Amino acid sequence: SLRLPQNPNAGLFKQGYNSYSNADGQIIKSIAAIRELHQMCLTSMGPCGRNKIIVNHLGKIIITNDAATMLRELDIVHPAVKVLVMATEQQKIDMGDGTNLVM
Amino acid sequence: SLRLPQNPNAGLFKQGYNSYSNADGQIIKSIAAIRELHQMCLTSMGPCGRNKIIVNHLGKIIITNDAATMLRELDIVHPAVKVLVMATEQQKIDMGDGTNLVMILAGELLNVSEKLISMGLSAVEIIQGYNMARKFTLKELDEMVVGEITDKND
Amino acid sequence: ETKGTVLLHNAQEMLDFSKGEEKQIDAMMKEIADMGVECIVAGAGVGELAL
Amino acid sequence: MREIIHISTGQCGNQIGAAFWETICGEHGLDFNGTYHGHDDIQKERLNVYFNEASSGKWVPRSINVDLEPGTIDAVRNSAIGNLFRPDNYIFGQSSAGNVWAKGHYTEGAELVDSVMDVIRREAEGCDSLQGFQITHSLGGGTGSGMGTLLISKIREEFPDRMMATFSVLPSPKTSDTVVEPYNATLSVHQLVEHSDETFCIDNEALYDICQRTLKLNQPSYGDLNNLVSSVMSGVTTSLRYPGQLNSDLRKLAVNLVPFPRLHFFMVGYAPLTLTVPELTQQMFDAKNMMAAADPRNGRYLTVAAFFRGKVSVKEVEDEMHKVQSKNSDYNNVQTAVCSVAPQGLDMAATFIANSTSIQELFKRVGDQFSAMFKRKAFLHWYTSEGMDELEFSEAESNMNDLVSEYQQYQE
Amino acid sequence: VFMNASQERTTGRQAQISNITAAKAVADVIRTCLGPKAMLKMLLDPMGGLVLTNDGHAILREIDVAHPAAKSMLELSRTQDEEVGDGTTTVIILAGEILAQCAPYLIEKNIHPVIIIQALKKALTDALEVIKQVSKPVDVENDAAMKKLIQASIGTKYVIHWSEKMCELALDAVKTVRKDFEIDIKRYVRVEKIPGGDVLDSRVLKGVLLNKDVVHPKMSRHIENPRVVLLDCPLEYKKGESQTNIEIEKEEDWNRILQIEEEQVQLMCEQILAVRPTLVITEKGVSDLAQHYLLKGGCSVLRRVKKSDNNRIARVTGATIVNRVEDLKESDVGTNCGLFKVEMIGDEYFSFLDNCKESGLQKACTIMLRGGSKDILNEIDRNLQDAMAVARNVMLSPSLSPGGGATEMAVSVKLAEKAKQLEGIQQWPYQAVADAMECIPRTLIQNAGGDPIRLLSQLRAKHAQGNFTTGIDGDKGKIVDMVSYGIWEPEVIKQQSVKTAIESACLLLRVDDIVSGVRK
Amino acid sequence: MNFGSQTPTIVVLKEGTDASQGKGQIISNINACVAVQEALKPTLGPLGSD
Amino acid sequence: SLQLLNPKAESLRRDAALKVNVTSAEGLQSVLETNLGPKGTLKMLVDGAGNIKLTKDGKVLLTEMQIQSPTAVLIARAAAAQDEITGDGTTTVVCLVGELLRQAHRFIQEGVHPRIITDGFEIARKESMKFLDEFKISKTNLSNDREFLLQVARSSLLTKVDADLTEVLTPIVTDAVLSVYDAQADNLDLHMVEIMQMQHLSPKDTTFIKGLVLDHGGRHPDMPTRVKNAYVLILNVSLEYEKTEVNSGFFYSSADQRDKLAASERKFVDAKLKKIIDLKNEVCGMDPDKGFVIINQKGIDPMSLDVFAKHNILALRRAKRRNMERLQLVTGGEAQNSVEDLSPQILGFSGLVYQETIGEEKFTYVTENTDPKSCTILIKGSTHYALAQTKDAVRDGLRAVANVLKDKNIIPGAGAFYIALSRYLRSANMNKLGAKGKTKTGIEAFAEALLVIPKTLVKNSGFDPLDVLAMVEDELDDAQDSDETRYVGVDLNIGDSCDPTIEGIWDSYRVLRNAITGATGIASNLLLCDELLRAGRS
Amino acid sequence: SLQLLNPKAESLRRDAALKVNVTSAEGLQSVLETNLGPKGTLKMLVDGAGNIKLTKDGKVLLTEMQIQSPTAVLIAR
Ligand SMILES: Nc1nc2c(ncn2[C@@H]2O[C@H](COP(=O)(O)OP(=O)(O)OP(=O)(O)O)[C@@H](O)[C@H]2O)c(=O)[nH]1
Ligand SMILES: Nc1ncnc2c1ncn2[C@@H]1O[C@H](COP(=O)(O)OP(=O)(O)O)[C@@H](O)[C@H]1O
Ligand SMILES: Nc1ncnc2c1ncn2[C@@H]1O[C@H](COP(=O)(O)OP(=O)(O)O)[C@@H](O)[C@H]1O
Ligand SMILES: Nc1ncnc2c1ncn2[C@@H]1O[C@H](COP(=O)(O)OP(=O)(O)O)[C@@H](O)[C@H]1O
Ligand SMILES: Nc1ncnc2c1ncn2[C@@H]1O[C@H](COP(=O)(O)OP(=O)(O)O)[C@@H](O)[C@H]1O
Ligand SMILES: [Mg+2]
Ligand SMILES: [Mg+2]
Repeated sequence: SLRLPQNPNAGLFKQGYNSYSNADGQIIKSIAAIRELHQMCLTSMGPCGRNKIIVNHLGKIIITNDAATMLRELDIVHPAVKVLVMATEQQKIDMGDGTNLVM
Repeated sequence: SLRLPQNPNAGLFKQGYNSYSNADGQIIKSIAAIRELHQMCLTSMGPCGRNKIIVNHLGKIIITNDAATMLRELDIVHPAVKVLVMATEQQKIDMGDGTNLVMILAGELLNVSEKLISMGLSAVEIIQGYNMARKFTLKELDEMVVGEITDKND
Repeated sequence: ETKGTVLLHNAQEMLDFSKGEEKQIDAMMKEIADMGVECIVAGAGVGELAL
Repeated sequence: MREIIHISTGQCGNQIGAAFWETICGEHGLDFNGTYHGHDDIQKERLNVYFNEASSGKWVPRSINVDLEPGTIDAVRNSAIGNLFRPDNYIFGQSSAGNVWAKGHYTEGAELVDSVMDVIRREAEGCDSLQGFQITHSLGGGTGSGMGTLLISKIREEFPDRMMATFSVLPSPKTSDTVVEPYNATLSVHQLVEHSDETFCIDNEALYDICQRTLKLNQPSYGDLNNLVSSVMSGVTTSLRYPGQLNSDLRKLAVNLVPFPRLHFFMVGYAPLTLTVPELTQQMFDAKNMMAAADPRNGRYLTVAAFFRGKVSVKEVEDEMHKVQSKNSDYNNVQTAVCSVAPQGLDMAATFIANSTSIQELFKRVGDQFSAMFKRKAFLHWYTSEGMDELEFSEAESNMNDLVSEYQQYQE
Repeated sequence: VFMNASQERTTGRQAQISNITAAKAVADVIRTCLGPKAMLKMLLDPMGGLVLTNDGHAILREIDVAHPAAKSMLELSRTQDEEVGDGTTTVIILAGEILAQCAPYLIEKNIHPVIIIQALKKALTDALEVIKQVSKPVDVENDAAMKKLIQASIGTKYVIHWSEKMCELALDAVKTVRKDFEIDIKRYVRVEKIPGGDVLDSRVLKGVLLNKDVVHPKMSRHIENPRVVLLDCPLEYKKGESQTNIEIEKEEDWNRILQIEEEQVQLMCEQILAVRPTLVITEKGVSDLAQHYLLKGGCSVLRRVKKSDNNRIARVTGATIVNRVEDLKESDVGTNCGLFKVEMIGDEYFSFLDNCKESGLQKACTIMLRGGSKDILNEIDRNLQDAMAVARNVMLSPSLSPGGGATEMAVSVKLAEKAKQLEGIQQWPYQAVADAMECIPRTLIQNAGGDPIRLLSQLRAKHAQGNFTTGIDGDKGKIVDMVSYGIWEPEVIKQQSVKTAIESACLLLRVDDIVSGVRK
Repeated sequence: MNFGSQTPTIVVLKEGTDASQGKGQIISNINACVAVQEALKPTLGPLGSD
Repeated sequence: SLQLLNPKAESLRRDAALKVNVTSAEGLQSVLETNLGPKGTLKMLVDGAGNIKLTKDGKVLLTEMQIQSPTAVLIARAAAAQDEITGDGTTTVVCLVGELLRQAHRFIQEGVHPRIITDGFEIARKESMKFLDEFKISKTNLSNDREFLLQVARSSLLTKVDADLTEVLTPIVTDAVLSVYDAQADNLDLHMVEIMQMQHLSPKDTTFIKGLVLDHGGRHPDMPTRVKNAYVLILNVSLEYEKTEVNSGFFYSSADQRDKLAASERKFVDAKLKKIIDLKNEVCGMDPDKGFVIINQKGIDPMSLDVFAKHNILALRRAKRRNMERLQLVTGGEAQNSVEDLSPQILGFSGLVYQETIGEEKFTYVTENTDPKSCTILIKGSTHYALAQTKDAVRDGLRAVANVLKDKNIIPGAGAFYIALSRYLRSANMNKLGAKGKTKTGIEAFAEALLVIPKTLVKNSGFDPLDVLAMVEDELDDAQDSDETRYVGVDLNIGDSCDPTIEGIWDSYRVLRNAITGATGIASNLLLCDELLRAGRS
Repeated sequence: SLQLLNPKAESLRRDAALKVNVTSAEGLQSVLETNLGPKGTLKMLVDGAGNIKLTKDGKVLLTEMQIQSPTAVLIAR
């Protein structure tokens, strides 16, 4: 009763693959985790909004209250956030404002 | 494809534990494991037998031609070979005579059994065969006896 | 067997404690010998006074 | 009397016992095969204290090594020093005490103890002079602590008088990772005091300090520790296996070093940790050479007893004592025991064993952990499940209040 | 650098967000461990054992979380277990929801963490009022209703099939420990285990059960009327306190010293035989010689018996704890002992002590458990602690609250109705208390497999009109009133659940920052 | 159903990305400018230092 | 939920916890599947050095091989706990929990709840308890049928060892058990029956000794070896020196006080020896024909052994606690511990006492008693594993046959109990039962799981397991209508049915009762568990 | 027997190979059966480069995710 049997489907998909299904709690894990970046666009909203300084890997500094421009440079590992990222980019290449409202 | 699942449900026991069933020719290997040290005993049976340098852990050496004595110092891995060590040890303690006969006979019974198991004889019938042969063997040893001492001092 | 230690309260015991031993050992040994024995096999270490 | 049995229990017990026999066998001379290649009477004429002469002179030590983890016994056996001990002596049974006094103890006393009483009986019947038993246990573990307690009790019942010497290894607060160490070490002393007759305290935490300070080994391995423990053991046993009269024989040791019954605990002291008797004087009494965590200078020595070895006269030691008593008076106590043989490797050593009020520090500590860190009734369900109740724990803390008190009562 | 801190200071709003997520995570582990169809949990401790159970307290004992906010949630189970002994999972699952519902507001509507606390005390004050009104009294002497009251908690465990025997087993045990106010304690309740056997033949027997046998073979294995006498002392000569050192001068002294060792044990044995006992139970060990003449009168000697097992014998046989043997009289000798008998079991011997059964001191007893394996014994033993815990509350408090979530749902309805008339700034946290109280029936519907959308909607429609005893049948998953269902729980467990859950939220809500790694 | 033994949670930002909330960062930014300001404080004036 | 709380942990839930309990069960079942039955395979266990120990008992396999899985340790405690009190049915518990989990897991995949499935096992278990009352048969012990005990002994011994060892070792058990039954009818196994190791000619030379055998003998050569009529004496007093509670120095002043004091030291031993000489004076008649022997529980000083050797009194020291509790049963005397009060009534009686030695060790034999209330079973063997194999065989054989005398019933085996429960659970009207809903498959799952045990016996013989049950099913279809109550069996020699009533195959009562009760409890608890995790401080 | 030819080789025969084939098929079944029907769940194939893709077809799920087990490779083919 020391070492587990190690999930005998380990002969299936490699260790790098991670499954985060439901019932286990995926929805609870996601809706929450993204509340951090939800407060980023919330604080940068309105005429009195706060711009956010984003330093990319190259070092080109940008300071903006424009949400979109922000998420383009942020290297985000969470896949569920990325649905919101390029969905905001569609508003940029098309309508051009409201990047922050759609997010 | 690049790697097997490496025997699933193997965490039931420890990694160091291993099983060895009769299949995969492993009973033939156990007969071959007996054949390694059995051939050493052939060169040590009889008046022209050759002794053996069995140096040990300490360095303490013994040169010998007896099956029971030489097997005490050798550390053995195979358990089936250790049956011959304790069988010859029983021979030395009780009677003190005929240890090479125990090693050379019981090793050859496993040798001829290599042919019997390969033919397709079940293991249960093999034990019944030698037991019925043993009852006839011990019976005839009393029949073909000749001579007696009849005097303690001469 | 339990704490064999000398005890000498006065000088009269100090004078006799040294020769008492000689005498006693000698007595036991003479006893052994009047029987005509000429060799004794000991089981452990033998003292010098008995030797 | 002539002989003493040596029980070794637990993973720590078996390791220290294997080291102890490795030392002893080479001391008075026997290849690990049992044959005696030694020179001469001095090493042979008290060999019957711990070896059974068999026909053919295959001496075999009288030791009962026991453990609930097949593995430790097995390792020792398959190793060197595997021909000496008779195969029947080892008594080893699955599963593992699990590092719990309660569980390991009760469950396997229920089984392993029966088998041990069986081995302790017939093999010993074999002698004509039982004198007592030497047990090496670890105070803080599972098997060793629990079983030790059970066995001590069981043996004492089957051998009333027989002295009972222990060499329990106290736990290391820092280097003993397991959290339930104090909570076992407490239950063990509860019964060690009621039964034992003389016991020696060795602390792994103290062993680390001496290993890294004097020896300077970068990382102590349990091996080093074991070697040092082995050396003190060897000196105390020579106090026994060499013909001598100064503390001749176990019972004497006890009488000499135990002022009153409920004080068994001794502080070993050994030097020349890596020579002239004056040189070794300072090393014995240096506060850093103690193998006990508590400082003895802050405490109070009660009965000192120093065991020298190698070439030393009567007067070398007596003059030394006269000089030392004069300067450490605030800390007349003295007991000398010169030996004739010498340490394997070194010419002359001097083992030091003094009763000291300072042990009460090593018990105020353990009581503090036991109570404060288990006022919250932590990790207790492991013990209540085995069957033993909490009233027993209350009794255990109560009896340490008592020990501490005693030492305080003999005005530190 | 500066002091041992400032690694990564979680400050502001994100610190409280991690605590609500951490507090919610503790309840999610044992979300399925509630209701009659609850699943079991096997936890692996690092020592080598195993804990098979579904009780939230026993689960959270073995788990270890390296987070300070979740550890305060971990300690709430010890509050419930060491207060009543039932409803530990109910405490952990309710608080999670309270911290969670209050969170929306903390995160968004910016109500400061003190205004929520003031809202909860008025909700706590109203919660005790409606719980007092919804509960109905019940007669304590009715054995028919007491058996159904005890088996309410057993129904959520494995031994519901043997509920006909467990209620009789627990009822007889509680009345034995009960003292004629009506204070009882489980320290004398012996939890001795016997691996193997069938549960049907398992029964409580009045008295004790030892693990040891007699010492000498000639001792009587069957006595009609035993007379037990407890001893504390060693019955053997002992070394003694002071520095002693006898010095022997004459040869006739050492044999005298060994002869008085025989006469002192004769003197203490002969005065024990003044009353002529049949069974002498010594705390410490016994000698081979004293036992020999204890035999020359008709006594019976045993091995060393730990203290605990002697304090139970003192209340069973009526004897007193005696150490000084010279002051032994006839009044302090135990009597009215039923029967003595020793059975043969392969594990160990077992000596039985039965009572004559016919105020005074409270009587003790030992409950026999005959399970399937070792884990089945520990599983059943915790069920008795959960079952016998229910029997204490009805005696201390004759009130009886409805079960099946009807009590907590009644708190949800009244707090929701009164929230409209409580107009002000306290309205938003006060209304959020009802949102969590309606979850403890929601968990039952999820475990039953039904849809909690329409069931809770049907529940609130019938709760105001139908009756105050409406609830959800956990097995069938339909709305069934608790009066016809015939299952009731005490009201004391409902009080500790509401008090401990709300009081835990008031502590954790005041947390501002988290700084780890300061010092030991 | 799951692929393996356990599944560690995802950090939202990249590993090693520094971020902070509250009034502490803007005070640190102001103190950073004041730290650069103190280098040029005694330089100002026709009686300043290089 | 556990990863943000604990920085390191492992968690399986809702599909892997079910697969683990079934996969570990099927894995452990495959280990002990081949050992079950008479034609099963042997299994050695060589741990560290290469200690060898050979047996087919599942308890020895489980309690010697360390196991890491959390499911199997509960099967280990369940298989061990059932065998530790009953002595039989170890692998049967593993096969039931090994089969009942996989037989229910197929329906968990179909979507049936674990709660209602285990509810079907419990109500089905109560039907088996009601079936044990009708299935068992009454047997009166007053007849004292020795042939009935011989057939029960061959049931367990044929499973462990072959027919050569069974025929010679069977009457060794029957002669030991024949003396167990008495007027009081109180069973006593541990004190009465014992096992002792002895390396000797072969395992086949095991013989029965009616008296108590001891593993020690006379130390001195001049002491008598054989004694015709030896009256034993029990004394728990220790006759070597007694150290004496703090007593210290014999402060001697002159040299003589020393001799005097050593003599003094002995006086304590001679005070106790004189009581033995005074006792010998009462029984001094017929001294060359008769004899006297003293057995001590503690050690005897070698100085005092010469006193017994001069009077030709046999001395035996350092006996066990159990042997002192058995001399009264064998010799018929009474025990004594002190030397003050003696009498001739407490002395026992023995018709023959002799000693035989091999190598360095020496054994003392006692036998030819007038009315021995106890006896021993001295087992012979070649190797250490041969003794361990005979240890488990005699340990499991004595417990199995002893339980038959405890009760007045016995259960026939050879699959008759499992096949009978199959037709009972599959043909019984469900309206009589109180279970409803989705309890349809729970009755079929547990009823079908019992069939796998009697065919596991066939899997070791190599025949087709499904085909040898065809005529068994056809026999019971006509047996009910033929108006003849008979119980079928499974004979592995020819691959056809048989009758255990005439063949002598039997099984104890509490084995099958406790096996299903322990197996149903463990298998039910493993099914309801839907999550595994590890957490704690270390 | 195979170790004598190649010490670095391995072999599961007649009971361990059958459990591998069935467990790998059941393990592949338990993961991939959820996409069957209109109420099935969506999978996010997130590779190391961060490419996100939604799908329910078993072909593209098994194509991007390389298969380690030898049995499931035959089912993916
Ligand atoms: N001084 C010393 N202590 C040791 C040594 N090896 C282990 N220990 C101690 O052993 C203790 C734990 O080991 P034990 O309690 O003996 O382990 P155990 O309970 O016998 O092992 P199991 O029976 O398998 O649980 C620790 O407190 C260590 O301090 C050693 O070489 N020297
Ligand atoms: N002086 C003002 N008074 C009231 N509202 C204002 C004022 N200036 C800006 N706003 C509001 O602030 C909001 C900012 O919206 P924003 O996010 O920039 O729009 P989008 O999302 O379309 O880019 C606008 O909707 C606007 O109504
Ligand atoms: N000089 C000889 N001529 C013929 N046969 C011999 C001679 N010496 C020995 N033998 C045979 O060789 C056999 C060797 O027996 P062996 O097993 O070596 O005896 P031991 O048990 O003493 O080793 C003997 O049985 C004997 O018949
Ligand atoms: N048969 C049942 N049907 C519906 N709800 C139940 C039933 N039994 C218990 N409950 C609910 O489960 C909750 C906890 O009960 P129980 O399981 O006995 O305590 P614990 O949570 O400590 O295990 C109670 O608040 C009660 O409302
Ligand atoms: N010679 C035989 N013929 C038919 N059945 C047998 C024979 N020997 C054993 N069995 C059956 O094997 C089963 C297991 O026997 P046993 O070894 O005593 O228990 P376990 O295998 O659980 O240790 C019993 O139910 C018995 O009926
Ligand atoms: Mg409950
Ligand atoms: Mg059997």
